[PDB]
Amino acid sequence: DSNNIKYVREDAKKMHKLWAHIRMAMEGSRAIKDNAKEFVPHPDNTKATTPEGVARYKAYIERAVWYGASANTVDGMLGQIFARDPVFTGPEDKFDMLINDVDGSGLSIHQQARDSAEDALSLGRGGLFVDYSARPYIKFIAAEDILNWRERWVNGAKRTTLLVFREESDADDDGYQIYKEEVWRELRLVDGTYWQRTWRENDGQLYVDDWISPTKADGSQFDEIPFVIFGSKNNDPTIDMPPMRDLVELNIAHFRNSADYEEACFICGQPTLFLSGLTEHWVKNVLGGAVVIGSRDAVPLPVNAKPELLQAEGNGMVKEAMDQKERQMVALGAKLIDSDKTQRTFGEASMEAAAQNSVLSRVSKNVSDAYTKALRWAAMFLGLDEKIEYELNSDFDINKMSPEELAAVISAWQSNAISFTEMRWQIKKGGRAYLEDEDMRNESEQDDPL
Amino acid sequence: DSNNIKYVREDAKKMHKLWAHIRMAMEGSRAIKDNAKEFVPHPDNTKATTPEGVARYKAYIERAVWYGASANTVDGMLGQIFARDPVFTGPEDKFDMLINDVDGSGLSIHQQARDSAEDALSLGRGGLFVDYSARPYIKFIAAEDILNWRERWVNGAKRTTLLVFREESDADDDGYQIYKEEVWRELRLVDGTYWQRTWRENDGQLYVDDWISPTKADGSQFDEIPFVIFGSKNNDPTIDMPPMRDLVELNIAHFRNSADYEEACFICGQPTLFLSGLTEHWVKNVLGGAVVIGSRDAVPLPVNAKPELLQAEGNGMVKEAMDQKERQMVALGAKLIDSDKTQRTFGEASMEAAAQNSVLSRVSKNVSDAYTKALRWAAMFLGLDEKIEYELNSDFDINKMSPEELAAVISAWQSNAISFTEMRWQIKKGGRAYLEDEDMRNESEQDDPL
Amino acid sequence: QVFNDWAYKTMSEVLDQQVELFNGATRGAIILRSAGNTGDLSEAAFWAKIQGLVRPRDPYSNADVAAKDLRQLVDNTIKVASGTPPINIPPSMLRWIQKNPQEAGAVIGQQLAGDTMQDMLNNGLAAGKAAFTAGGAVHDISAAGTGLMTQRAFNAAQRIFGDRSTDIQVWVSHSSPLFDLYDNALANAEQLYVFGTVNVRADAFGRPIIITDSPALVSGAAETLRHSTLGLTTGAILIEQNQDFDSTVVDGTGKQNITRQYQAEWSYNLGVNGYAYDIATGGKAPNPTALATAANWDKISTSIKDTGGVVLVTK
Amino acid sequence: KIQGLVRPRDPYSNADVAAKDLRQLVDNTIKVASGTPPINIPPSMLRWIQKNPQEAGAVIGQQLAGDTMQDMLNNGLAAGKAAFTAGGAVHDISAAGTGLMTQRAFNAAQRIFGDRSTDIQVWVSHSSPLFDLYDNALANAEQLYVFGTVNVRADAFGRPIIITDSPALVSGAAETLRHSTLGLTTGAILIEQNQDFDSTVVDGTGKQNITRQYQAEWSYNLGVNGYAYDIATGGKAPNPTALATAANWDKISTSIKDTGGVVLVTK
Repeated sequence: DSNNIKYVREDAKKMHKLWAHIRMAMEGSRAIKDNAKEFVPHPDNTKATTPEGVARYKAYIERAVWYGASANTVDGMLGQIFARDPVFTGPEDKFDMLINDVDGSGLSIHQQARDSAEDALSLGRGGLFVDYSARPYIKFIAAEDILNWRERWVNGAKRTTLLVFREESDADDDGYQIYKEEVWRELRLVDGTYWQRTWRENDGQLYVDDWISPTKADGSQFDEIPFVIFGSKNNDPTIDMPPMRDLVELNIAHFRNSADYEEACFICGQPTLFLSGLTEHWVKNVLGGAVVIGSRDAVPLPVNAKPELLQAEGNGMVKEAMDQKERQMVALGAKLIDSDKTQRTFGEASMEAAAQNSVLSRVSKNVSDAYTKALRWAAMFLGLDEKIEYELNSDFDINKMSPEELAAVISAWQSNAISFTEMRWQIKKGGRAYLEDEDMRNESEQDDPL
Repeated sequence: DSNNIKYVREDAKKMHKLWAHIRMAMEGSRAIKDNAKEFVPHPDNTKATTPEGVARYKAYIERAVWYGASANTVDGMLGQIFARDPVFTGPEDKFDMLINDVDGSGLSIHQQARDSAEDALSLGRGGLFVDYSARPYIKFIAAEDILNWRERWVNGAKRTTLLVFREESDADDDGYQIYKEEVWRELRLVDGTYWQRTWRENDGQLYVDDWISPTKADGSQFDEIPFVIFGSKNNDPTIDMPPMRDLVELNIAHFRNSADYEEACFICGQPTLFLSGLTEHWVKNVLGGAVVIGSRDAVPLPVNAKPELLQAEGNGMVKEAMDQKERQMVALGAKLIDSDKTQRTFGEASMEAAAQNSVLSRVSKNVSDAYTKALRWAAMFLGLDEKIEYELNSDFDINKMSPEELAAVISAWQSNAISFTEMRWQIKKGGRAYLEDEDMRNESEQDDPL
Repeated sequence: QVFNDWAYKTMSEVLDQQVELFNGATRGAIILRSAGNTGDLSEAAFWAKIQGLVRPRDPYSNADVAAKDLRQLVDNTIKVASGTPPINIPPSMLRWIQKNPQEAGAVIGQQLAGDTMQDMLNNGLAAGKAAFTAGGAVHDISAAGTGLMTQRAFNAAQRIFGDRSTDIQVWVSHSSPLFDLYDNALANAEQLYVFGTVNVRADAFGRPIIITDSPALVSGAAETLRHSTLGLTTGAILIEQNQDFDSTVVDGTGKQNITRQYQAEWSYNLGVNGYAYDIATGGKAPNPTALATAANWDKISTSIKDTGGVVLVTK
Repeated sequence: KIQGLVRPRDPYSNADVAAKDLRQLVDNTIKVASGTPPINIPPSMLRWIQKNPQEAGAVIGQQLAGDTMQDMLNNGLAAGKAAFTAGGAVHDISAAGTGLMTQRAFNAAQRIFGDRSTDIQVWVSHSSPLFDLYDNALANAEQLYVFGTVNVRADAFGRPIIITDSPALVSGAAETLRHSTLGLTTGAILIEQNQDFDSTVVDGTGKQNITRQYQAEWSYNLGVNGYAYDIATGGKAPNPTALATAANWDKISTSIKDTGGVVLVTK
């Protein structure tokens, strides 16, 4: 802490635990079963100290089952948002390099947008730092990497005068060993001028650089820091709670309930004889410490002997507790699991579609705004056209377009009602065309076969 | 002199507790379990004072599950209200600076509108402040930040004379410690004129600045204090009752019932052998404190001995209490959960849609009026056009427009019965168009490719 | 990648000594480069300065002819091995008041980063002090007046370093000498201070004073309490890691508990400008006492001015 | 905090080394509850003068706000002083020669916290120490000041000196008057308002006039960074004297430098 560049804000310390728990939930069952002591407490602390108790706890966690509805939920929401491709408005040839390789790795801007959507859906936070190397690069900053920021009113206007984000990298030596070189970037804004100083670590080092001011095409430095922090709630420096906390908590509860249920299933799921009313004379003389239970041979027992096959029955209260946990997960969720038993009225869901897709639309719009602002900042680096738009798919419930839908969009385009590009965007959205509108135009200009 | 700039009204002090608890309920499981001390009374105060009692209480709370349907409620309501994008009517290029960065921090007016709508839906309060820097800035005053107001009649009219709100910020030093320094704004109206002071607080003192009279571009100062307070009921200084009260109380009751039910699951959920009619001598002979209970191995019992598994049976009365409370939470109208088993016959949903959407429409109208007023005041500051409007999405249950719906809208535009901008508006609401109508006209004016 | 990140409650006391004393913070006087190397040594050879390269001559008399030869010196860089004691991670027992004990791995990791930083800094400082003592570049101020002077003590050290005193640009010191300097600055017997300039961290020559509470700069108690501040040249002390951090977690289930044990190893090279480690007199893997022991460091550069550093001792 | 984390290692030798454990520590935050004695505000005594009865409530409200601010400030300062005395972070000038405020005393208090002495941000003191400092500066025996810069509130190395006539810092009488100037880092004194503010107005009958009583009661949490309150030695709801006594707190942080706060007894 103190005045070090790596000082982490107190609210980041607020949210680190929840971020780590959500990361465990997304990762799968390996992290959960490795960090089970966080979630599932030992059924007995006195035995938890005892070696037999800790062995019992190891077997107790091993037999448990992790339902894993959280990762499936986030993946489903991602697939709903990222159906087909986002639409980029503006000159494509002037922004072609930004589209194809956003940060010099051959990584398309669409895949980085997908990563942004994933982190905004899971953790509800992220970052898009655009910097100048000549070519602008739009970096991606994880939620736990933004570790400091400030908010000040200057001339009665909200402005961020500081933003510190940690950064990691791989060192190039002659050998093949893998290191982890940590870099700190400090973005400051003094007297309405954007400043940027880089802090480097080598074994815990601080390579301090000069204060430099990146300049636009015409110069004039910058009015605001080229950094945007996006979240589920809004694009604010203030911390936005993740949209996945309730589902993760429900999965944790389901996991501990399943641990108890699996312990019961293993211990008492096997039927047992419980041969009541036996004298040990009988056991030694005829039973001989062994019972043949198959249909071929019959076991004789003395008078007043009541053999009763005993095992726990179904529809247990733990099992139905787990069932209501699953039901609460499905009800308190969006597109997470499918139930083939259940039937739903068509058309009835059209009214609830607005509320069901609430976080989907919120995240799509927030990421679209963040990427639009970053693209505009890169344009100011390159002095390109300012009015550029990056629009993600806000049209959820994507499905193949019906013949009537295609006929309707064609009829609408035949009148001055839908722009031809909009109609082609529709018909690619419905999966009835894949060529670019330009190529289709140049091919269909020539005369028909006949 | 009074020097009580920080004084808070008695009724605001009364509402602080409810506001804080609503914030906690929206926050998630972590906040509730951190303060389950209030919501969950200890089953025994005599044990609650004792140390093993507090250990049992901690183990009791940790197994509880916060259902958290209030957050899902508010999320669904906001998603229905803020679907697509609220429409701004007026000269856009004069007002582009306001629409782009509403408070000079890069956030579009739509995101601040979403934040205000969420604050109105959640705890039924908010505040929009417009001040002069040259550029006007539309502040967003948090519900707890408005800490004083006053209502006095002059010339037989409702006029607000005093209004004090807190403005938060972070101190700008070269170091990395984050202070949290507050400035208090005293908005006062004397003889129909708007005045303003700011109170600052540093180094053990309380600053006072000179009275100023902010003026329009045309001068003539002001007649109304440029501050609007909105809520669920209406735009009044008096507090509007928060809409989440019922859901919050039902969720707290569900949480404590879930605590009780989970304690029952842990303790009495697992079956036990419960060997009756058993002597110590037999146990020490053959049982020896260890009973193998696999299907492979059978164990005997003495004469007139009875084994009986005992576990809590399902459909318990506590479970049915939780079930009725969940059904109540659904019944109060919140779009908090969905149900895959339920099937509704269409033609009746629209019968009561206007009643289910009551608070949504109320909040839409209130926020639209508040932002309209703020935009008018900003225009007065700039001396630009006054006939500007800002309206939110007032038609919920949005969905993809049907081919028949598209054809009907198009035919409506063919006749001089619906405007072209209206047709474009509806087609965009139906998700059947994305680009701006001016770009449409520019493209479609050119001749058909043929 | 960490299983659990550190929360507000998990404010494990990180450290009590400033350990950001590398390169820019110390103007390059103590560097912390990273370069892996094999063996227990890394020596380099450079040509020595010929003593009688230029000689008086008598052209009139042939007389005899002298013979001269050129030698080679050997720089050295010892490798210091460190490690972590086996750490008993609690076996899910510290739970009544703590939220959870499984975050022991994360707390160990963070405290271990801090403590390896402090350990490297302490070993570098102790080795530097021992080497400078071996080189005869120690100034003692314990019998003159109170024990510390305002700037007249620094001038003695630059006097010792000589005509090339300009290249010393950094002073590292304990906090007690700094507070004594403030006390004598706030009490100006010679009226060369004004209230606006009584908080200067320089030494009236442009050399800043960097403050750390490393135990290598303080020893004894009461009347035997001596604070050792040592002035460094550019790149005087070299600390190079070998980027070979190791770790393991073993569950010794038999010994009355699973007993999660945490181990760690790491080694770094340490070398003082102008000096060499006497491995024959010392050891292959020296301990902090072996590093801090004089006569384990041998001066290589012929001129004291080439050897980088000077130690000032005050009570 | 683990004391021994780095150990001199020998790769060429196999030998046993003793293990170490993980400790834990608990912070504390006592809850203090305050209130107001019943206040007679009969409507008759205000209508006789022809005044609005709510004026009495407004007067009580403004005075109550002022006195609540004062009470929390005073209790926080007293608890801070007691905790710093308990933790051993005390420097006395009363014994050393003449006990008056001087920059030397500020430097001596700065001597505590070792290398981390910058974290101290402000000095909170009674008015008398500041005026004694002024009197010292006016006759500058050591030529440190000129008439232009003789008055410096932010005196010690740029740290502000913040003045309040809190009875907690006074703790003295007549000749044996011992003013206490205590320096604070960020977050030194923690005071949370439990927002449980009850304010009832009860009115009665049976007398010649309608009687009214004002009754207000609230609570607020109080704590000091790096220190814990002792319930076994203290009380359930401590009065200010219970807080003000040393040995009722105890330091929990391993190093003083983490426990923000240095108190300086000035006579």
